[PDB]
Amino acid sequence: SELLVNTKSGKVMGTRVPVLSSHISAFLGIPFAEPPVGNMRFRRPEPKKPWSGVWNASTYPNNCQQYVDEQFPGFSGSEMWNPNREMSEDCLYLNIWVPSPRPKSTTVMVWIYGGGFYSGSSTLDVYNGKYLAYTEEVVLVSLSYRVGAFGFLALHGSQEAPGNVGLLDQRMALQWVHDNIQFFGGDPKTVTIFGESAGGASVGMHILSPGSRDLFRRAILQSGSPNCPWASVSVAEGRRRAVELGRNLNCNLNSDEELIHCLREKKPQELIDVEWNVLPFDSIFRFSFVPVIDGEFFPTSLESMLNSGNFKKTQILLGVNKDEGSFFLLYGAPGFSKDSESKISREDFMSGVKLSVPHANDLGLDAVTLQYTDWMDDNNGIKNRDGLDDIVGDHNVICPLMHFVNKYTKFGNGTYLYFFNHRASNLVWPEWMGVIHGYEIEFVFGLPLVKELNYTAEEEALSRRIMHYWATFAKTGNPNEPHSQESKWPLFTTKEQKFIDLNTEPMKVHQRLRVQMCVFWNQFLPKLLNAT
Ligand SMILES: *[C@@H]1O[C@H](CO)[C@@H](O)[C@H](O)[C@H]1NC(C)=O
Ligand SMILES: *[C@@H]1O[C@H](CO)[C@@H](O)[C@H](O)[C@H]1NC(C)=O
Ligand SMILES: C[C@@H](c1cccc(O)c1)N(C)C
Repeated sequence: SELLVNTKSGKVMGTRVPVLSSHISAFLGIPFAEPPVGNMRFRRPEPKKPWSGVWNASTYPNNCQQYVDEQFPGFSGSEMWNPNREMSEDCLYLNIWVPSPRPKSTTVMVWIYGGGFYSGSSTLDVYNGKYLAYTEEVVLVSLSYRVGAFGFLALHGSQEAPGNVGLLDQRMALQWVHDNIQFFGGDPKTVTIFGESAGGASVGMHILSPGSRDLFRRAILQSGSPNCPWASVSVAEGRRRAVELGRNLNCNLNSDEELIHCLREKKPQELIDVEWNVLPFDSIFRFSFVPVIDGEFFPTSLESMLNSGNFKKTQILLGVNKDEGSFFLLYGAPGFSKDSESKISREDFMSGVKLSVPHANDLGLDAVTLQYTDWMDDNNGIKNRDGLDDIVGDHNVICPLMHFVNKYTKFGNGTYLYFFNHRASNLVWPEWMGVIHGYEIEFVFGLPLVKELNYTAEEEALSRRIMHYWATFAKTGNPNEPHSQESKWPLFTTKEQKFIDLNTEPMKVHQRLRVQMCVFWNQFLPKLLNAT
């Protein structure tokens, strides 16, 4: 039966789901690792022991343990990201949407969700891959991994909690796709891993990690790169935060074994309840447990790797949104409210730049402010607000990505860059947040197609363009149709620096995406902070 597939791990029973008045197969909740429960907490992922009998892969699995967002109870704009499945440490599973009839060897796309490495679920609605699988005729796989301390606590040196296990969970899923996607009609030699936010950063991290390069063909990163200031930490920092977490639950801190044991005896929600008390600074866009530069998963500093071309060469398709910062200021910076225009004062503006650039000393905070302030109108609430919005976005998403892309292209086999700047017509967040972090996702997964979602005709059009770009890129290594009569997406070159818009208007090509502010963020401020 089309809904029955035999994989090296065992047989699997899927289900037929309806999609835009048609149907495709869906194998939901396939296990790709042994449940990281019990003494395996913090440990590296172990291969899911094969099973005999048919596995019911007709419904979604549990979502890993994670901090749920209760900032706006009932608000759909914030809960569409909260887990919609019973949380559980036993969450390592993957989902595959398969066209019908089943292909024989089509392009495959594995999706890695975002969430600041402390949250994320493959079962969210905007992550439903039936529309993409169906529309572009591709086998869509969305994996999952351990977020938070559960997947990132890092006591370097120990084998019980080495760290980066979350990324290992990911790789394990990628290996399972390499080894079995063929039985689902997928071409294991044409897998394109794509993610957003922490997911995009992850993608870049597999491109950098030798132990992963061999497991995928192409790569797509959205609103995030491996070198983002929040994506990784040093073993030292990671260790420090581990102890702090332990100290928060009154753990014996005499040895790693003493500490690790204590953390394993704590219920999941106990670690979650104090997770945020470990950060080193009062800051915005910073998460407790994230990938550490251990020397293993990451041979050396991400920068030297980038500089020495020590990374998988291939084609990549990445980009950012116009208002990345807005979401983190609403949640932490003083002055922003979900229900107001959030006009910011010079007092609060300053406080924002403080939270935004946590590692900066006074001179640094000064440089930033000077660089993002209209002194001919230093008291404009809208300016102070948007300026702050920009700061959070450039520093944390746009500029780090631009560094990456600039460093990669110099060794890559093709680079395509996009600047997504269309605000959905159905967005329920305040107008001031603009093109919000993670809202390009819905167009990538073609939600504008299903009418009951209330998108505009053009928005549906946009979705389809994107979906095709992504798919066509995954299949070929280029987002463009071989011979076409409509708009070429220029290749990004270290010389031209060309890039494109992604909105409901006629796409237009541009150059040097936010160079100005990124020469400051990537080249100046660093020098500044180091000299001082
Ligand atoms: C799992 O499969 C069983 C029969 O094999 C089916 O009745 C059930 O709906 C599926 N998922 C559920 C409800 O747990
Ligand atoms: C990609 O690699 C192929 C073969 O190695 C080469 O012919 C082509 O010019 C490369 N393209 C880019 C953009 O580097
Ligand atoms: C909170 C989170 C987020 C919020 C909204 C959409 C996303 O994809 C991710 N950041 C921190 C990674």
